Amino acid sequence: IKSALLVLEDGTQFHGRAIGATGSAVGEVVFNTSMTGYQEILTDPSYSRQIVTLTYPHIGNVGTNDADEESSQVHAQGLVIRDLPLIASNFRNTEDLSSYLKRHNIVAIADIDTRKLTRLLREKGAQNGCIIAGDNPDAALALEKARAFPGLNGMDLAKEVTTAEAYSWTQGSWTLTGGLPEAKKEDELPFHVVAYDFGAKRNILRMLVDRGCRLTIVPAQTSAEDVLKMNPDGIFLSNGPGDPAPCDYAITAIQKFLETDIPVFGICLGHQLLALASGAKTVKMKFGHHGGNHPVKDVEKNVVMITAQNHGFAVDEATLPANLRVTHKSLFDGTLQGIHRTDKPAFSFQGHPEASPGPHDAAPLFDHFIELIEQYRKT
Amino acid sequence: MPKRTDIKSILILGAGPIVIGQACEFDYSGAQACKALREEGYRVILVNSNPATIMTDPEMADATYIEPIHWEVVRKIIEKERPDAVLPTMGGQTALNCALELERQGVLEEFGVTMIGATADAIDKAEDRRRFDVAMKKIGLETARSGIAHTMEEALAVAADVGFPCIIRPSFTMGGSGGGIAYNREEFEEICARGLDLSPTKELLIDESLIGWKEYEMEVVRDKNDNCIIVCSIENFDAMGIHTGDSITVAPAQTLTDKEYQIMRNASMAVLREIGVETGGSNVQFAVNPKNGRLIVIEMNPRVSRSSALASKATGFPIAKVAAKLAVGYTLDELMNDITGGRTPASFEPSIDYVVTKIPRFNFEKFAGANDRLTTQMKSVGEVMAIGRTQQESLQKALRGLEVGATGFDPKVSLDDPEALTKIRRELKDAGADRIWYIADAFRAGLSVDGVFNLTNIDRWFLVQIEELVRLEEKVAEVGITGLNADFLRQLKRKGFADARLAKLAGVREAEIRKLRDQYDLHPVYKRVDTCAAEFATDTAYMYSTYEEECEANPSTDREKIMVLGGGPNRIGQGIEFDYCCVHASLALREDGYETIMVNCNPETVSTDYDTSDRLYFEPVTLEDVLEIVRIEKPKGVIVQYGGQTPLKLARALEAAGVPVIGTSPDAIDRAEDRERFQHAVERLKLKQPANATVTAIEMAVEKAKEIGYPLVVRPAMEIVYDEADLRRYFQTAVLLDHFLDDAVEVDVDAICDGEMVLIGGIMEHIEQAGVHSGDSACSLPAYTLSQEIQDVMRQQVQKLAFELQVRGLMNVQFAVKNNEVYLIEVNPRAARTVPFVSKATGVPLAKVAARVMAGKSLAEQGVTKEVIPPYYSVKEVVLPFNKFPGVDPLLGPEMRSTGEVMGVGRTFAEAFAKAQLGSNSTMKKHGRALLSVREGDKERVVDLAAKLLKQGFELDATHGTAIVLGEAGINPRLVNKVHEGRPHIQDRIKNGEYTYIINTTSGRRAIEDSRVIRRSALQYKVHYDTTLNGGFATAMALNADATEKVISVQEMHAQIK
Ligand SMILES: Nc1ncnc2c1ncn2[C@@H]1O[C@H](COP(=O)(O)OP(=O)(O)O)[C@@H](O)[C@H]1O
Ligand SMILES: Nc1ncnc2c1ncn2[C@@H]1O[C@H](COP(=O)(O)OP(=O)(O)O)[C@@H](O)[C@H]1O
Ligand SMILES: CC[N+](CC)(CC)CC
Ligand SMILES: NCCC[C@H](N)C(=O)O
Ligand SMILES: [Cl-]
Ligand SMILES: [Cl-]
Ligand SMILES: [Cl-]
Ligand SMILES: [Cl-]
Ligand SMILES: [Cl-]
Ligand SMILES: [Cl-]
Ligand SMILES: [Cl-]
Ligand SMILES: [Cl-]
Ligand SMILES: [K+]
Ligand SMILES: [K+]
Ligand SMILES: [K+]
Ligand SMILES: [K+]
Ligand SMILES: [K+]
Ligand SMILES: [K+]
Ligand SMILES: [K+]
Ligand SMILES: [K+]
Ligand SMILES: [Mn+2]
Ligand SMILES: [Mn+2]
Ligand SMILES: [Mn+2]
Repeated sequence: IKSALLVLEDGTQFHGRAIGATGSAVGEVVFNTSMTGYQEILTDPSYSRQIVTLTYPHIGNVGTNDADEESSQVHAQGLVIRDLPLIASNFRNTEDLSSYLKRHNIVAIADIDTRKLTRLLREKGAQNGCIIAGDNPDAALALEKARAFPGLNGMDLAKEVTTAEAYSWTQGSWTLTGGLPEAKKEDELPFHVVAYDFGAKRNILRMLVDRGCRLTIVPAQTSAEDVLKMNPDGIFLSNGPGDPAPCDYAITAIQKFLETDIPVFGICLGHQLLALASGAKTVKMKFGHHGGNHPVKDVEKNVVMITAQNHGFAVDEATLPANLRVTHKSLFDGTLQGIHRTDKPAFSFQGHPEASPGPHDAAPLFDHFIELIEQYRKT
Repeated sequence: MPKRTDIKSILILGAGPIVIGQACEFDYSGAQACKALREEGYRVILVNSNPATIMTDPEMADATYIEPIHWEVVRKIIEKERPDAVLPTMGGQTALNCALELERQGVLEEFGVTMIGATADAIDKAEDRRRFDVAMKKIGLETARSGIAHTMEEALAVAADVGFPCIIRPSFTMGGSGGGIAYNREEFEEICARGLDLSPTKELLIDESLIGWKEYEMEVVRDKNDNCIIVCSIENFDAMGIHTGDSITVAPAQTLTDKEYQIMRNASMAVLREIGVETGGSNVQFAVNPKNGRLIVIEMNPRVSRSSALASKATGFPIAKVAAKLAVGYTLDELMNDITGGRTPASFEPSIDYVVTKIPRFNFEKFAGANDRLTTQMKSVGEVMAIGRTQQESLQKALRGLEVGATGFDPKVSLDDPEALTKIRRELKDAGADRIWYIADAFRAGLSVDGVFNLTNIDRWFLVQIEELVRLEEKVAEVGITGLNADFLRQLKRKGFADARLAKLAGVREAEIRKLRDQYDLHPVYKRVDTCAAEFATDTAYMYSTYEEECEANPSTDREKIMVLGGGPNRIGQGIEFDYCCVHASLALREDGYETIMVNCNPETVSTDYDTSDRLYFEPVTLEDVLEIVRIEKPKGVIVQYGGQTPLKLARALEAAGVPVIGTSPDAIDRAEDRERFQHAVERLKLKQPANATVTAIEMAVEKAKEIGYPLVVRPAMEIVYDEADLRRYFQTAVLLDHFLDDAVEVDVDAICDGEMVLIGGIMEHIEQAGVHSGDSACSLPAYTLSQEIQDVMRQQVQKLAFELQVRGLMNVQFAVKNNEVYLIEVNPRAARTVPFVSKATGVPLAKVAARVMAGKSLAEQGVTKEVIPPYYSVKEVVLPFNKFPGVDPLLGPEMRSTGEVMGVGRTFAEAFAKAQLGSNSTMKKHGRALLSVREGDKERVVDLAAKLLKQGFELDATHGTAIVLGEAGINPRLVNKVHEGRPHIQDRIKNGEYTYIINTTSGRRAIEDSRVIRRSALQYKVHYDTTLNGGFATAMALNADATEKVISVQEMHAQIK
């Protein structure tokens, strides 16, 4: 018997079993509807300071493997699941889930009523919680740390997960046959994109390369002036944890870029940054969107896409500046999903066109981005 | 776009009688589509020869045709209703096949009927094996190495290309009909011949083996805007090589990584796009090599299916409802999601926070000489489904809900059996229906996970789970009841162990375990199905039990509640008929204002459609599970009389536990079911009953037999012995002893008793005599030979019995008429399977009436007091599964083997019969050569039958004894050699297409066994044959009729009643 306890800000306790590191973990608690893709989710930087609960009972059926990691580490603050399977059974598995968590030093609990949890969060909205795994997990304590949690509202986490120094990315996407391919040679990639690392998913980068982009990853705080110097064929605003709002450096920069004719594309946090930079306002959603079955309509084409979502903040549609035209909306709640600059080659998507995990439905968003580039180069 | 407007009327092609591989799932789907289109304000016309369907209920559509599902007949329906469009994707292969014939026959053109949902081309593209294969390659999806055949020669050549074992798959068939696995040449020829003949397009696809790879399915829905969604993914437990329908399957998929799942998901959508399914759903099948993720496309079903039904139950997403709406121009984004209170659109992919398990139900015991090994051709007669928070819980719940007397992993072999491992080994290596239990026994016997894997190819992911359950059971057995502390017991419950299973291991009564849970306050919670993993609330109460924290039941304190217990998975003898009743009980009572609670776990049925009731508990129909619901619902009354044997068997126990059982009491039920109890009441009532004995010893029987008199009906399976020598004979191979009433008419009577009066629902005269199971006999309503004089006697006898036994609601009585004498065969104090047919025939919804009676409203009070005798004849005919089990002698007897039934409506008996026979898929012709080969006791009457066929233009053939009798009558048949006689013999003649009709009657175990060849050949070669003289006469009669001449709707039928 290796106990684990999870306590929410409201005093709601969930007693289960420890399946990862011994320790405590505090963060915002969220729920994720993805029936597959747990590993990629765990390694999503946007999960920084967030305790992840998965709705699908059995988590770990396929074990883990390096190709399925979206970053260099496990961003989730903690993991809450209903059942940890006896075994991992998949040809791609290199390490069982528990071993994996232990290895990444993650506090995780299993065997709790995840459904009860989920409905709580949906009903009463996001809550901060704490997980304690050890011989005797002190509830009172757990309540203390959860309650003590600052909160993700107004929390800039992009700066925390961003690369120290810039770097170059030339690697493409995985194949069943080929696995993760060798990185390409520079002369091999047509365009050169500058990507702000706000806690970037490897899949976004790989998918950009896939379309013939050579990348230069840059720290979040990099200055427009510095970027411009690079003579970028386009600029990219990655996804990332926390509140976009407090990221003044990024906003300021973006505005600078928006004075030029260079193509700009934002994904998730980058979407929010773009919006803010344009004069819009962001809000923190009740419980947000975390799942991979989220319908999003392309208002222009009147076509729906099932997408991969991971966001706790949104862009308020009703505050949109006239230079911002709505391109996509959620079919689940009507929330804002995409925007394009009426006047500039700048657009973004709230969801994850790169998926990983998730439907490949929104991939074409990238395509547009290339178009703009190809056309910016024609000039 | 919104709904189509260039359409007003829609004809929906129904599935026909229930058969192995094409079952209840089509009533559910068909009903959903009627409902959907009807809600959309279309005029709906439907055809379905299966009267036991909710979709044929008069109030569900506008023009309902219970007519044979033949293109000529449908043509007459189209000619007469002039539908604008036809939807052919809600009725099995029957509907697909018919839609295309109609097209081929140019009928569609002729009347300007537009095919919707799916086009003829799409359908063919998926149904034509060659075409499908071409399309896959065209979209870069891999398919097994294969080849097309249209002849045995070509087939032999493909086999030669792929080698054995090989997989044979007919074009235009499903449920593995006409297919199989050829391990050798011999087998190869058999299967292939069979499938070529059976293929509507006389085409086979022969593939190399992928046996053992993983098997997956995906349910897809695509709209005209090109929106596409995965409604559900399914991972088969049983690997490739065992048909999906005969496999244990779960949702969602479990062992694919997200990367693999996306590829599969992309493939699925690509397949629909290529085939051209633009406005509805489809089931896409695949094979995955566990070793490397290698993906192969197996097939695609351009329609609703047993999997889409399963998927609908599993996720809460009503596929068929949505599809019907798509068929009419609606787009997914336009429709709302039912269960999330319409709060969200149908354009999304469901997410579930639980595990769904489906386990097929077999009936091999009913087919002695059949090959009981599982293969690519379905052999299952039904299925159960379970929902659990975990796989173990889910699986165990399904096992206990299976209705096979399992409480979970009950042992099959003894621990102390020296040959046990060998037996296990065999069952594992060559899966039969019992495999699941042998797996558990394997673990108890010392076999490892890897060892079991190697034999079975079932993914270790599942296997480890069963092993863990075994180890847990071993603990229980060691610690015994003493060791069942609250902590441990809870752990056990969470893994889905039934109280009964635990009881057996602890050597206590199941009630003890249950008391123990009461003590510890260890009760399950109820979660709701919502399609979105609780991301959105729901206003629907579709729930399942689980041992968790939070309860989602929220019972009302408000209403008086009525609970309706389902029968679980369908099996032979316990079909859709019972579910029909259950549904009616619910619609009526609900309509009456009660809060109706349905308890059932059959994924195929309308009973488990959340629309059917106020509250749906998708649970095993067991005392344990029902007690838990009552516990929390505190219903006013519970109906146990409508779900067949399943709930019937729980009646006593439920009452004992304080359950408020309504309608005929459990004691009352027992008086009828108990031979002894029953013998006394008969005696009590001064009623006629065949002489009977109760023999314990062989020699006791032979004496008692002398008393009773031969022939004899030996009920312990049933047998009919004819002489002393026969008695021993049986006894060897082998107790009630009953005189068998030879040359007797069998009759069924359905009635309702409210304690005040008795309402006669219907008097049905069977065609086949007593001795041929009522369930396998065709019948007429009204009788077609029975004197009024005699029927009245039976009516009076039914009233006498209704009152005596205290019937409260439905009943059914079976009599035998011999020499103007009424003999009582049996009484069934509940809803019988004839109920739906009688309701249809008479226009009286007996299940609804009996339900109201059970609930308090008298017959007088409802204004249903007089027996209805319709102006037309209604004939019911059955469909037998013999074609699925060729080793089986296709002969009728005292034991029921049929799967379904149809109904024929005619101005005369001959016309009704004609329609019934045709509806039953009979290959009868109105010309040709007939073969007569009858027993002694029939030689007399055969003359008149031989003449009748003569008048018709038939030529006759006959075996020795028959020819002799006919000769003496002045009828000179063409002699034919019995097989031992010489040549040619019947076999040869039948095999060479000589006959268009066969009448063969036999009496005596020995005589039967000897004549086996005739029947088996008649079936294999598709010749219509009768095994009863009564049957032949009926056939004779029908020839004078034309089943396509006229068609009438149920609405019309019912308006004709005065
Ligand atoms: N190449 C193969 N090797 C082994 N089993 C196969 C192969 N192809 C198909 N099967 C098996 O046969 C079953 C029936 O084939 P399917 O194409 O689905 O026909 P149907 O339309 O009659 O259901 C599959 O569910 C699977 O178990
Ligand atoms: N004594 C008998 N004489 C003739 N036929 C009988 C006799 N007893 C039963 N049968 C035949 O056997 C069938 C099944 O017997 P029944 O008592 O009704 O059992 P079940 O429980 O299967 O309905 C009847 O439908 C009938 O054809
Ligand atoms: C599957 C049902 N049939 C094939 C379409 C055979 C019973 C109808 C004739
Ligand atoms: N109602 C039973 C089916 C009849 C079949 N043709 C037989 O006589 O065997
Ligand atoms: Cl909990
Ligand atoms: Cl806010
Ligand atoms: Cl078929
Ligand atoms: Cl291969
Ligand atoms: Cl391979
Ligand atoms: Cl067989
Ligand atoms: Cl004919
Ligand atoms: Cl005889
Ligand atoms: K727990
Ligand atoms: K038309
Ligand atoms: K097909
Ligand atoms: K191939
Ligand atoms: K299978
Ligand atoms: K299937
Ligand atoms: K009969
Ligand atoms: K009976
Ligand atoms: Mn098929
Ligand atoms: Mn199939
Ligand atoms: Mn009976």
